[PDB]
This record gives sequence, structure tokens and C-alpha cells, in this order.
Amino acid sequence: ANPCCSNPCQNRGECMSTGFDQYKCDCTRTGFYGENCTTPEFLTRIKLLLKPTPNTVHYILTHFKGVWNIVNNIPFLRSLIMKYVLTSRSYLIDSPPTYNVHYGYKSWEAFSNLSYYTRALPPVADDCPTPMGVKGNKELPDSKEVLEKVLLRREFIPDPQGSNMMFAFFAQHFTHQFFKTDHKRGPGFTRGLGHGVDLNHIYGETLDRQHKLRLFKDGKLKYQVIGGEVYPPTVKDTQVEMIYPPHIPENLQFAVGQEVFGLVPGLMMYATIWLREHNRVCDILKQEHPEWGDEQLFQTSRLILIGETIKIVIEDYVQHLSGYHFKLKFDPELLFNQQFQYQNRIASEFNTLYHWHPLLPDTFNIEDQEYSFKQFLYNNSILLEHGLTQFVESFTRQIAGRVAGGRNVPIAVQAVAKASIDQSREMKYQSLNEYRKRFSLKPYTSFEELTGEKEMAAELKALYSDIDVMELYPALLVEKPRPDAIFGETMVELGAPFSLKGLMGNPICSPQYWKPSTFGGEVGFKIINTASIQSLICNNVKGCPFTSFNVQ
Amino acid sequence: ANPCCSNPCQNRGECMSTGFDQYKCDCTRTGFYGENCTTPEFLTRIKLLLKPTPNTVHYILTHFKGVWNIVNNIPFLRSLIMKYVLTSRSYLIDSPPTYNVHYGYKSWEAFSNLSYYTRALPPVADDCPTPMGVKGNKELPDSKEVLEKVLLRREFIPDPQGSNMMFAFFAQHFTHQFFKTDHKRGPGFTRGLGHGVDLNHIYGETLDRQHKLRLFKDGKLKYQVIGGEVYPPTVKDTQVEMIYPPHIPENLQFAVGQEVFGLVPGLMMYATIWLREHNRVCDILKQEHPEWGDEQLFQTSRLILIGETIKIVIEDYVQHLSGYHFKLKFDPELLFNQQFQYQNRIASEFNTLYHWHPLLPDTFNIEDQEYSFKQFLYNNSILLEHGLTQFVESFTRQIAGRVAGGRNVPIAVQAVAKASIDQSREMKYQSLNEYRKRFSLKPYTSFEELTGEKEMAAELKALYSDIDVMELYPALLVEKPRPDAIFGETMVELGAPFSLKGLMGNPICSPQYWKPSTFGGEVGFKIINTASIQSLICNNVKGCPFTSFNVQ
Ligand code: HEM
Ligand code: HEM
Ligand SMILES: CCCCCCCCO[C@@H]1O[C@H](CO)[C@@H](O)[C@H](O)[C@H]1O
Ligand SMILES: CCCCCCCCO[C@@H]1O[C@H](CO)[C@@H](O)[C@H](O)[C@H]1O
Ligand SMILES: CCCCCCCCO[C@@H]1O[C@H](CO)[C@@H](O)[C@H](O)[C@H]1O
Ligand SMILES: CCCCCCCCO[C@@H]1O[C@H](CO)[C@@H](O)[C@H](O)[C@H]1O
Ligand SMILES: CCCCCCCCO[C@@H]1O[C@H](CO)[C@@H](O)[C@H](O)[C@H]1O
Ligand SMILES: COc1ccc2cc([C@@H](C)C(=O)O)ccc2c1
Ligand SMILES: COc1ccc2cc([C@@H](C)C(=O)O)ccc2c1
Ligand SMILES: [Cl-]
Ligand SMILES: [Cl-]
Repeated sequence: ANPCCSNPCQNRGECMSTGFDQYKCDCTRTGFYGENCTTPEFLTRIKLLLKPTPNTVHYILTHFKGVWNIVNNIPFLRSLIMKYVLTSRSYLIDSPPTYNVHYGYKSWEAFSNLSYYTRALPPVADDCPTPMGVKGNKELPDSKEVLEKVLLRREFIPDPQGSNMMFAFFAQHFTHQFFKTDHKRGPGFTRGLGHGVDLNHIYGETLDRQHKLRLFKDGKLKYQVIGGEVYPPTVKDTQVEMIYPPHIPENLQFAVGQEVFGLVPGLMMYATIWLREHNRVCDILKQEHPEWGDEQLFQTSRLILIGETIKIVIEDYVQHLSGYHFKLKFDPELLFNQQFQYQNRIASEFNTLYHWHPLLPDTFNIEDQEYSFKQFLYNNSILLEHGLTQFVESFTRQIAGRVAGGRNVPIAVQAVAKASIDQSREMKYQSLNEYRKRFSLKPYTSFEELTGEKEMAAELKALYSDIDVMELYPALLVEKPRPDAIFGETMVELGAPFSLKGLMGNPICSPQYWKPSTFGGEVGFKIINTASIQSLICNNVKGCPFTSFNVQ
Repeated sequence: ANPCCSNPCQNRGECMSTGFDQYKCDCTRTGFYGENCTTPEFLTRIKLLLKPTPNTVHYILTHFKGVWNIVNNIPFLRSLIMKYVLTSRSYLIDSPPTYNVHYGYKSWEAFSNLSYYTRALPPVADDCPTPMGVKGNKELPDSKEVLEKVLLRREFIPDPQGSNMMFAFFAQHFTHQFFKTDHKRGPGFTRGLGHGVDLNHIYGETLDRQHKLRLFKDGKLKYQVIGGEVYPPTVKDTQVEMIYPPHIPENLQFAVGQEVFGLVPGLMMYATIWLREHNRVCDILKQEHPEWGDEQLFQTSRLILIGETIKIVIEDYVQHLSGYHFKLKFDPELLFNQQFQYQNRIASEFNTLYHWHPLLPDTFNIEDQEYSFKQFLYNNSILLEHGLTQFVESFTRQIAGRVAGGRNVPIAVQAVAKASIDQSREMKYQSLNEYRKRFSLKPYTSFEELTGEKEMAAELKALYSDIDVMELYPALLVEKPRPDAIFGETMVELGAPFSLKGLMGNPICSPQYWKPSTFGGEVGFKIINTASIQSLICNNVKGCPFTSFNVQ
């Protein structure tokens, strides 16, 4: 009934009704004009002919290793290239933010309420005749059927990029500081009001929780020693709320501060490592500043760990999953002469696309043993049993599964994969093709183009009937992967903008924060600028086992 | 004890301790180097001997009415000029913010906790030997003595720029959406979590309060009719809490939603005007959008009012108090090709300097009656008796007091002025001269240079003993005014940057927001772009009396 229900405005033009049956498109700053912002201005015509496809670019980034070897060692070209990826991605994100589940137009309520996930595309209106607006049937296909036909795993498909379990659990640990859906309110509500990398999954979302996790000497976090090893403190000792089955032994009720982290020993492995790391930095910082009190040591160490995280995320984690020969660089200075907003709001679609459960293996192989999901969940005695050094060595060696390419969601998390479909619809997401347009991709013309094969394509066609009505979540996991890659085109071209905006958006990247005094001087500053996944493990894990995100 | 107590680092360098008795200066990006960042880089040398003093620039702006008469008419020149005032002012403020009452170093708590006012200069550390750090006596001069000698009004001093009571009350009403001290918590803490121009003073800080004030029809705010005139609804009807003395007879307990606006009829006057204006705009939107529901009517009207507010503050309000012949311009597009952060945090010092109580008369003259403070306070009946038309006519006609120049604080609010001195010390403000360097002004070398006269200068010199220990607040009210001006140099050079960043940093000024469709189409947009103090009054006040911020 709403005249904007068909999504008539193209190229990021905004649609507004102008009567019960009529509409208008606002083409301001789009580079186009016309009734629907489809006829381009002269300069636009030119930018367009010059613009290479995401697929062409990706080819160039994953070939010619010899040329990249050179570029990488010419600091000024490396900086030039990295500047361009940074800015070209980030300009895809609305900032300040617009739209959320309840608002398909820009209200002060949508801007000011930090309780919502923001939304890259506005929700389909409540009165549209079909779930996707105007197209398709009255009803999307039964979600159980989609799940079973194209998502559930038959045989385990390994990631051809060699992503290991260190990678999979880092992703889960790092992302769960900003994906924290508030189930009391609905999907599309978050409990992580920091809307980014604030390390609340280490220090607690609220001051109350932080103070419970704190030792209040030397800036340190509370902990216990079992065997000769440092672990998070207990729930009984700190009185912080955690989520645990009621039968779990007092000693194994680890507290840590993201309340959900005790349900997977892999999460708790990183919780322990980061806890250890905070306290290691306190020691260095105390050594450097005998004058300092507890508050300042805690607060400075926290700023340093924020930097270390972003460093690692860009130069090891994103580096790995990109498959690029170009060496990505964490360097806030790249943006000091650019237009850039040091702020971030996490999008609901970013939560959605980050559901990478295909990464999970059939069993968890902690060198020697092989645990089933049932055995693994809410079970920290495994961590105690094997210790951190083992775990690192084991997780470094076990391949994770491929994410795109279809049929690789472990049955053990089927209920989760289904909820993603259901909550997507509940939140009234626009189609896959609407999202491809939003991010400057060409809409798919058939399911067979989406998957690159024929079997899954046909199953999808019988269910959806029209490609322009295919949904975002199912499509990301079923999409044709890049040649020997973990992800398809859509995952990368939507993921990258959200990701890099969240990373560089941080206040510690702003000119006023990005200087040595912010981090306790030159010493604290180097901890950030030399941080890596290897040194994180090396410094904090008993032996000094080798790791990477790659299974070698 | 703190080695940084002397504030050694100059030119915006940051001090850090490096041991119990030593310190280091971080000169990064200051344009200076050396132990205290006082030795300028070459390009910095050129900039300095090419930079006109604030007084030179002020002179140029307040003279040559002939030339400015030409420039105001070259859209091209007006723009580039306004662009330069916006950018150079704003670069003076840290954004993202740094420091608050409790943190004289960066910290994530200082960044993330919106309950604090930010701070342009960090507090003086608790353990410093003297209140100003290292200079002056172990104690600051008795605040009663400072108050009585150089602050209290003997004879009324009228503003030479001709400010009237429309100006004074506009000031109070507008600033009180972002200055809302949380007294429960302390000075340094605010209840305006929106940190800017969000119109919470019309709509409420929380969603619970907003809903209580809302009609839920046609997007409107609840109101009552008394005689044939529209007034805010009552406390008993809306259940929204207000602050009123118990003797107030319900029925005059107007709601309005900044809970403090009952205690001055001049505040209730504007509250009434903006409430009428909101419902007026709903009528206009409804006419353009027969198909819109209540929610979008409400939200769109709110965005439009925000726009009107910003427009009026810049082109009528700031315009008047500036005394410039150059015609200021509200135009977000001026910043689209510039680096600029669309975010704000209101500074404690901004609150401090806006304590413009000298504006207030000894009696409030509403055509025919001369009301005293005791009679004016929390007394809406005066508003009901005279009406909005009378009130605008009277307020437009009565002059305000001069602010700088000393000895013009109304005796009626002497307790308030004393609290300002006392709270500044409580919040550990740095000295006047520290704040002057921070905003690129020369430190004053004697009290006599500060005041421009002799008698107060000598009074101050006996109290403070040393000019480098003079306090900021008392100084602003005692400072030598610009020629026939309302304020002295310090007020303007501090206030302008806080004010302009506060205005332009609003999300509706950002590229994605600044477009016709945000405000419901070209007619909604035009309300923003044509708004003025005169038009605000003409549309909503019975007859349509002439108004101005200037006495005629
Ligand atoms: C043993 C490993 C894992 C288990 C047991 C698990 C299970 C779960 C469960 C029960 C949920 C909540 C679903 C809901 O509340 O609707 C969830 C959500 C989620 N998962 Fe996993 N998962 C695992 C691994 C991973 C991995 C490797 C990733 C990689 C990115 C990931 C990404 C996410 C995300 C982004 C959410 C949404 C979080 C939120 O909105 O609060 N998970 N998972
Ligand atoms: C009848 C008129 C006025 C009265 C009765 C009045 C009285 C007061 C009082 C009692 C306070 C609270 C003091 C405290 O908490 O220590 C205050 C604060 C303040 N006043 Fe006024 N004042 C008036 C007009 C004005 C005007 C015209 C301005 C112009 C800017 C102004 C600026 C301020 C500011 C910025 C604060 C701080 C508010 C906060 O932090 O919440 N006042 N005033
Ligand atoms: C030749 C490769 C070096 C430059 C690196 C650019 C990497 C990211 O470039 C991306 O590619 C897409 C298609 O071109 C665009 O849609 C994106 O906006 C752009 O950010
Ligand atoms: C510097 C040399 C430039 C050569 C660019 C090679 C581009 C070929 O790249 C091809 O583009 C397609 C995109 O639609 C993809 O489907 C293919 O997988 C990809 O190989
Ligand atoms: C992973 C186990 C759960 C899914 C089985 C039930 C749904 C049936 O799904 C079918 O499974 C076949 C075998 O893979 C495919 O050949 C078909 O294309 C597919 O539709
Ligand atoms: C284009 C020519 C520029 C010259 C403008 C005149 C500058 C005078 O500026 C002077 O600066 C002093 C600063 O302390 C003030 O005390 C004076 O009041 C002020 O007149
Ligand atoms: C006369 C030239 C056009 C008018 C623009 C200047 C008005 C505001 O510019 C101000 O001037 C001061 C002195 O240089 C600086 O200290 C301020 O930082 C700057 O914002
Ligand atoms: C969250 O999911 C992703 C997926 C791919 C990404 C790729 C980049 C880099 C390589 C990019 O192409 O600019 C960054 C973040 C990414 C995040
Ligand atoms: C709160 O106090 C002030 C005082 C002077 C101001 C001057 C400007 C303009 C004219 C300017 O000088 O840039 C803006 C805000 C201002 C605020
Ligand atoms: Cl990410
Ligand atoms: Cl202002």
C-alpha cells in the first residue's frame, strides 16, 4: 500500500511517499537524477567506465606475488594503497547512522537510541503486500526447508584457505564484544552500547561489572592459580553473573565479563590469554611509571589492549581471510589528511553476515582426544585438563570449514542457523539483490549465477521462484566462493566496509588520541604497533608455542 | 608531588610523568618541539608571524560596514568567509573528546561515559601543592570577597550592543537543553546525555517522558487552551514531573519536559512558543503527507524544529551578539568538502562561561507592571495574565545588562555567582591564563591589563596577588569589554569554538541527513532554511508583534 514498497529509488536515492498512491525519489549527492536516480551525470558516466568490478580487483590482489613483494617494501606505495582501501570501503557506510528495525526514515529516535542495531538498508514496510515489498509470493519459503535443502552439512567441507580453529575461535571471541543481541527486546536490539571495539568482553559492559572483575592493585584483573597456571577468577569470588548450567563445579565457573564466554572452552582460551595479557601490560607499565596509581595503570593498559586488538585484527586476522599478497597495515596516520568520521554504530546486517558457523568442525580435536559438541559445550575442565599450551598447538593444527559454497552448517547448530533466517524475516530485511545494489554489486540474474553449480540452484528456484526475492543470509553461505577462497563476492563486499569502519572508527585512532602519551609513553605505544597473534600467544602461553590463523 | 603540577608543556603538548620527580612532554602534531614544546618548526614560524590577533580580526569585522555590505551580497564570498569561521573555530575543540573532572589523562572511562561534562583542559591533580598547581597561595581568595568586590552590581549597567529580554531568555532556554547539571552526582556531571541540540527541553530527555507529553494524534504535543490561547499541558494531566514550589495551584503547573522551566515565566514563554511551533509544523506536514501516521509526523516535525533552532541561533542570535557587519550563514554544505567531526561533547568550561546572569534586569517590566525576582520566580500566572503577545512586546523593549566589565551580577542571584566560583575550584579548574594559552590567546601580564581600568585591578591584585593565578569565571565577568561590546576577548575566543562545534556537529548537518527527504520534502526543508526569531514569533504569537534580539 505504501508507494515506496517496490524500492523504486536506485543508487542510494531516498524514497518518500507524496500521497497515498504516489512517491518521490531524493537523488541528492547520488551522482544521478531522474524519477528514480538512474540517469547519471557526466562525471558519473566516467567513474563508472573506469571502475573495476570487485571480482577484477580481487583477482589483482590475489595474483602477481612478485609485484606485491615489491610494493610491500616501498613504504610510500604500501601506505598509498592502504589509504585507498580504508577510504573506499568506509564511504559505503552511513555515519552518523540512519534507519533501524523500527524506522525506515531518519528520526532523532533512530539516531539517538544506542539500544538498536543500526541498519544499512531500511526495513521493508509493515503494510507491503509481500515480505520483500512487492515481488514474490505472499510468503517466503518455509525456513526449515531452506535450512535442510541448502545449508545443513552432509560431509565436512574444509576451508581451502586453511583457516584453523585459532582463527575460528578468535572471530567468535572478538566479534562477541559488539554482537550482543538483547533478546529481552528483540533481534535488532543490542546490549553493547559501545558499538565497537571497547573490549567490554574482557572488562565488562558496566562499571559495576568492571569493578567486580578488578583486583585494584597495580591496575590488574583478578585471577586464580590452578596447577601453576593463571585463569579467570570464579563467580563465587567476584560475584559477577555468568551463564552456566547449574551443575558446574565452583572452580570452573570462570567470570571474565562477557557473560556468555563460559559455554565454549575456545572462548575461554582467549579470555584467559587476554586476561594474562592485561596483567602483563600492567607489569610493564608499572616498571615504567613507579609513580602511577591503580586507576591509571588499569585505564592505560586497557587503551593498549584496544590498540593491540585492532593491530592483530587488521594485520593477522583480516590479512589471513583476505587472501591478498598486499600487506595490510594498521596505521591511523593514513587517515589524518582524509575526511573520516571517528565514530561507529554496528549494523544488524553486520551481525547477520558474521554468522560463520560453517567454520566449526564435526569434532574438537585437542591433541589426542576428539570431543563432540555435546561434550565441548559449557565444559572448562577440558581447558584445565589439557592446559593452554595444548589447545594452542591443537587448534593451530585443525582446519575449520568453508563458509560459502553451500551445505556446510553443522547439524549441532541447526537451530541457530534457522533462527538467523527467522529473525532476518522478523526484522523485515530487503532482498539479497537489494543489498548487492546498496554495496555497488550487480544483482544476480539467476540462482545458478548465485551458486555457480546446478543442484543447489534448482532446489532454491523451486523454493523462491524469483532470484530478486532470494534472502541475504541463506545466500551468503550458499554463494559461489572465489576460486580457492572461504567466501563469495557478497560476504567480502559487505563485510569489509562494516569491518574497517568499526576498526578505524575507534577514538584511539583519532589524531588527539594517537600519540605515545595516551599509552604511557613510547613503551606502551610499541606494544600496540608491534602486536601480533604470535606474540600474544608467545608472551602469555606457558611454552611459547607457534600459532597463526592458517593451518599450514 | 605530581611532576606535571606546574603545567610545563606549552602549545597543546601533553605532560606525562616519567618517575616520581620527572616528566615528559609529548609534542606530537603541536608544530613545536623541545622539552616543553616551545621551540617552533619553520612552517610554524611563518604561521605565527602571519596570524592576526583576535582583536585585530574583531576590529575588521566590526568596521567597514560599507565593504561588508558588498561581501554579504556575493554568495560566493559570503560562503568562503563563513566556511573559514566554522573551520578555524572548530579545530580548537578535541573531537572525540578527552579529559573530565576525574581524568587528567585520556582513558576509555573518560571517553565512553556520557554522564560527564568533557573538559577542554584537564583538572589540576589532587596532590598539587597549590589550587592552581604550583603558583600562588595554599588557598584561593575567599569567594565571598571576590564576589562582593568585583562582581555584585551597584548600579545597573545596560548592554551597549542593545541586547533585550528576548535575547536573555532565549539564551537561558536554548542553553538549558545541554547544560543540565546532575547535582545528585556532582558538578562535572550532566543529565543531558545527548550532549547537544536535541530539543530534549521541549520533548524530554527520555522516551517515557516524551510519550507522556505526546498527543499521539497527527504527530502532536499535548496542550491546553486557556481563554483562547494554547499553553503547555499540566503536571496532573500528563504525569510528567516538574519542579514547582508546593504553593503552586496545580493548573499553573505547566509540564513542558525540561523539568526546570516552571521557575521563570520568561522560560515558560519560549516553551509555549516552541510547543505551538511543533504543532504548527505537524499541520503543515499533514497537509503535504495525508498518508503519514502519527509517529512519522512527530519525528519529522522534531527534525525540522532542530533545524529551525540551529538556523535561528546562528543567523539571529550569534549574529546579534557578535556585533559583526558580516552576515553569518547557516549552511551545512559549507563543511561537505572539509574535515569535520559530526559529533559533540559539551565541556564543563562551556557551562561555566555561559553563566551570563549580568544580562538580568533588577525588575521584570511587563507592559505596565514592574515585577521583582521574588514575584517573577515560579509564577506562571503572570504569563496567563499578560498573554504571549504582551511579553514579547515588553521583552523586546527592555534592555539587558552588560556581561563583561565587572560589577553587574544581580544581587538576587548572588548565591548562584558564588557557587560558580566555588564549583570551579571544586572541579579543580586551571587558571585564566592557562585557558588563554589553550585557546591561542596571549596570557594577561597584569590585573590592570585584564580589567582595562584601575580600581578593580587593584582589588583583584590584593586578592590574587599574581595574575597567573586569576580564575577563569571571575575573569570573564570582570574583563575589559571590546569597545562598545557586551563581552571581552576571552569570552568570545572560548565561547565561539564550543558553540559552533555544538551547532554544526549535529547529525542533521551531516551529508546523509542534510537533504529535503529528511525533513519530509521541499516544504519541510524550506521551513528550516527560512526560519528566524521574527518568524518563530509571527507564526505562533496571537497578533504577530515585531521582535528582535536588539532593543529598538
Ligand atoms: C562452539 C562454537 C559455537 C557455538 C556453540 C555457537 C552457538 C551460538 C548460539 C547458541 C548463538 C545464539 C543464537 C541466538 O541467540 O539466536 C550464536 C550466535 C552467534 N554466533 Fe555462534 N556458535 C559458535 C561459534 C561461532 C563462530 C566460530 C562464529 C564466527 C564468527 C560465530 C558467530 C556468531 C554470531 C555473530 C552470533 C550472534 C551473536 C548475538 O547476536 O548476540 N559463532 N552462536
Ligand atoms: C530569572 C532568570 C534566571 C534565574 C532565576 C537564574 C537562576 C539560576 C540558578 C538558581 C541556577 C542553578 C545554580 C546552581 O545549581 O548552582 C542557574 C544556573 C545556570 N544559569 Fe541561570 N538564572 C536565570 C537566567 C539565566 C540566563 C539569562 C542565563 C543565560 C545564559 C543563565 C545561565 C545559566 C547556566 C548556563 C546555568 C547552569 C545550569 C546547569 O548547569 O544546570 N541563567 N541559574
Ligand atoms: C588494483 C588494486 C589496488 C586497490 C585496492 C582497492 C580495494 C577495495 O576496493 C573496492 O572495490 C570495489 C570495486 O572496485 C568497490 O565497489 C569498492 O567501493 C572499493 O572499495
Ligand atoms: C593487471 C591485469 C588485469 C587482469 C584482470 C583479470 C580479471 C578476470 O577475473 C575474472 O573476473 C570474473 C568476474 O565477473 C570472475 O568470475 C572470475 O572468477 C575472475 O577470474
Ligand atoms: C545434512 C542432513 C540433513 C538434510 C536432509 C534432508 C533434506 C533433503 O535435501 C536433499 O538432500 C540431498 C542430499 O544431500 C540433495 O541431493 C538434495 O538436492 C537435497 O534437496
Ligand atoms: C586591514 C588592517 C588591519 C588593522 C586593524 C586595527 C587593529 C587594532 O586592534 C587593536 O588591538 C588591541 C589589542 O590588545 C586592542 O586593545 C585594541 O582595542 C584594538 O583596537
Ligand atoms: C577578516 C577575515 C575573515 C573573517 C574570519 C575570521 C574570524 C574567526 O577566526 C578566528 O580568528 C582568530 C584570530 O586569528 C583565531 O584565534 C581563531 O582561532 C579563529 O577562529
Ligand atoms: C567481516 O567479514 C569480512 C570479510 C572480508 C573482509 C575483507 C577485508 C579487506 C581484505 C578488504 O578487502 O578491504 C576487510 C574486512 C573483511 C571482513
Ligand atoms: C557562547 O558565547 C559566544 C560568544 C561569541 C560567539 C561568537 C561566535 C561567532 C560570531 C564567531 O566569532 O565565530 C559564535 C559563538 C559565540 C558564542
Ligand atoms: Cl571485523
Ligand atoms: Cl551557543
